[PDB]
Amino acid sequence: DGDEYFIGKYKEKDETLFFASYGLKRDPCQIVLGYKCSNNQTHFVLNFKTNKKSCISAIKLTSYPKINQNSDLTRNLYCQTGGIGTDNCKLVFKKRKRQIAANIEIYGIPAKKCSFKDRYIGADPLHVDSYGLSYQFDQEHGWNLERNNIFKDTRFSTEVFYHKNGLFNTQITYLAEEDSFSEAREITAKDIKKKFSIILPNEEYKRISFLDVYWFQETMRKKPKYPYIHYNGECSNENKTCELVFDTDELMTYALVKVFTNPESDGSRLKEED
Amino acid sequence: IILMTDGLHNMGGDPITVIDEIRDLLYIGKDRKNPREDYLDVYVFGVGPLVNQVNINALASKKDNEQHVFKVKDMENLEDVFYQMIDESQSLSLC
Amino acid sequence: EQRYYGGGYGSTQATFMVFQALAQYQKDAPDHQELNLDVSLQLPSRSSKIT
Ligand SMILES: *[C@@H]1O[C@H](CO)[C@@H](O[C@@H]2O[C@H](CO)[C@@H](O[C@@H]3O[C@H](CO)[C@@H](O)[C@H](O)[C@@H]3O)[C@H](O)[C@H]2NC(C)=O)[C@H](O)[C@H]1NC(C)=O
Ligand SMILES: *[C@@H]1O[C@H](CO[C@@H]2O[C@H](CO)[C@@H](O[C@@H]3O[C@H](CO)[C@@H](O)[C@H](O)[C@@H]3O)[C@H](O)[C@H]2NC(C)=O)[C@@H](O)[C@H](O)[C@H]1NC(C)=O
Repeated sequence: DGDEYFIGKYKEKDETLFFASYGLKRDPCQIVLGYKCSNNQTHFVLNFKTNKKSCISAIKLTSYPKINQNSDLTRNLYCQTGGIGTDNCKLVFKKRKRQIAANIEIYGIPAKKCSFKDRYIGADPLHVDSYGLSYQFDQEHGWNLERNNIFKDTRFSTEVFYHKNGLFNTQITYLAEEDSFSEAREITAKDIKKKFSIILPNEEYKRISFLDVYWFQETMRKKPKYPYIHYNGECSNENKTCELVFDTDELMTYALVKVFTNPESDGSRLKEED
Repeated sequence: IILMTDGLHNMGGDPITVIDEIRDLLYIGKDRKNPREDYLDVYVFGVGPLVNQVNINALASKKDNEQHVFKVKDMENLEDVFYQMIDESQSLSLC
Repeated sequence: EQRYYGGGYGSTQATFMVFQALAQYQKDAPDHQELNLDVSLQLPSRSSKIT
């Protein structure tokens, strides 16, 4: 069947930037249509770049033969430079002594309507997140829970970091069952800098209760350096517009945010832990 | 397998067939989807000027970007190789 | 088979609508029908799928 590694979400109504089969034991590759390689025992790098007015939407690599190893233990594919939403990325994939062949297809969508709000949301986001996994709750306090079937890492206390299908995910802080989803916001590449902030309504029925962040970021190594995302100030009832700043060690490529509102919320959410 | 033959003028047949048997026991020379070629490695070292290089090459293994067949001028180089290998892991202090 | 190009009493709105429909038809319809094949093959002697 093959080992399929995914970056981004596949769309059935789009076109592919290119598609090529690569012999991973070749030294070096064949420069197909003008793209360079770097092949080693432990690494395979494709310095792909396109000459079309479009932005990368997804990447899928199929490795042969199929080897029974879970793909959620570590990360295999990542665009070292650029990534999803750009026109080119330096795609790095780490090989094994058994994998000897690869089949790389890359998809791009027109740069005009270069948005991903139509594929990462789904039909009902109330019970299912972007990962496609259902929400699980606990009866101790009627709130959410934690998932332990994917790749996660922590740096400080009460820090959540998830990585799946090239998606980096975080939740601040926790979500209640009775809350009703309002809407979402997206950030394009042209609106992304080293540091940037957001402004959200926090009045009447738009009282902020829970937020989640999904993004695509670059890596300078197999182990990434997570951005330092921290809330500034207090999202209290007095200040009508709540704000949040982002500090990044590595430049981001895409950003998606979902808004959860509950008028009965007190503006603070933290377990009885120390 | 490491072999230090100085001669190898055959007497009693050729050792190719038994290498074939060895790799057939381990399921190496039967399929290409799972070659499993890296589970057997044969290294043969040549000593002296009376060596037959084609026989040694046909007796040893062959994998790309790697050298499994060697040859030295004298027996001294045989322990020079391994003393160098020992000294490789030594700290850079010694001259 | 009709070959009508306007002319008559109040034969203007229909001509405009049919001409704009024909313009949309020309703009949208390609010279052919959709054709995007993804043909793969597999060999009992080769591990990779040649696509
Ligand atoms: C096997 O080959 C791969 C490439 O296919 C090697 O990965 C590359 O290794 C070099 C040197 O370690 C990395 O260069 C780095 O560049 C940054 C840029 O500022 C520099 O600051 C560092 O000091 C370093 O020189 C390069 O990024 C890296 N590429 C990837 C995609 O990871 C790998 O090292 C090779 N392994 C060997 C030879 O054992
Ligand atoms: C809603 O706003 C809250 C207050 O804004 C922050 O704090 C002060 C006012 O309390 C803002 O003005 C400052 O006032 C100081 C006097 O107390 C001056 O000395 C100072 O120069 C400045 O003018 C200040 O700009 C503003 N930001 C910061 C970083 O202090 C804030 O506390 C809430 O968190 C905010 N609600 C949110 C962000 O959801």
